[PDB]
Amino acid sequence: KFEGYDNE
Amino acid sequence: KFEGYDNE
Amino acid sequence: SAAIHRTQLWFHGRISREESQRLIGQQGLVDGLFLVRESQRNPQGFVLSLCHLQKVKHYLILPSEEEGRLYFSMDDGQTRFTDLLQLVEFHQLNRGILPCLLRHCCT
Amino acid sequence: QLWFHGRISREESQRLIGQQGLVDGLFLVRESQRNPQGFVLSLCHLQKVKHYLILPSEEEGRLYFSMDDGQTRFTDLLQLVEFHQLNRGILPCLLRHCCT
Ligand SMILES: [Cl-]
Ligand SMILES: [Cl-]
Ligand SMILES: [Cl-]
Repeated sequence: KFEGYDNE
Repeated sequence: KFEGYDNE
Repeated sequence: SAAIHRTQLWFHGRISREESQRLIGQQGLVDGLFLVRESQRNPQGFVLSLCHLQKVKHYLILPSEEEGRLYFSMDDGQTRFTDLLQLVEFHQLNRGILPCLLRHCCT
Repeated sequence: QLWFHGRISREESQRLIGQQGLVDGLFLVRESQRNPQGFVLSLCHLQKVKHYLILPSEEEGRLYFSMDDGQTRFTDLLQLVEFHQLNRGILPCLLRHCCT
């Protein structure tokens, strides 16, 4: 996870 | 899987 | 810089997130429409901007080093690529962590 | 390129890999003699040679190669090999050394 991005 | 091969 | 991804039609340089969203919106908002851009502040990092279900999502791509070899990843090293071209070519056929395939270069 | 050995047999692939050391990650790709439209990735792991079938497939008119019935798809054998030099996938180890 990366804050402000859609990675999951 | 495939008979005779090591794919798993 | 003269990295190979700079020869690719999906690479748009240092455009902003809002810019990428306008550019993708102007080209139809078609599913799988995508581009790759440089992060405005992450050293050597990139962002994959992708359209799916009329919504534009953004996936951070970060560099990392394993021993002395560099690789790029969107998932903290679960899936690793030597360069952005290998990452993009993989995700044209495999969804991976993405909600759909990369289908059309936004240009 | 240098990892592709054409239409050699399984026993020959094992002899070639043994002759070069039986090192983990040593591999070659050969045309399958028992599946003419397929290929075999022959790989050394833990001082043992294993063989993985690569089969072609079509979805929506798009051709691809896969070792796991389309869960992971590749446009060509080079892309499959390059992916597995960094990612294990279904393989027990990474592809590290090309077998001459
Ligand atoms: Cl968030
Ligand atoms: Cl923003
Ligand atoms: Cl065989």
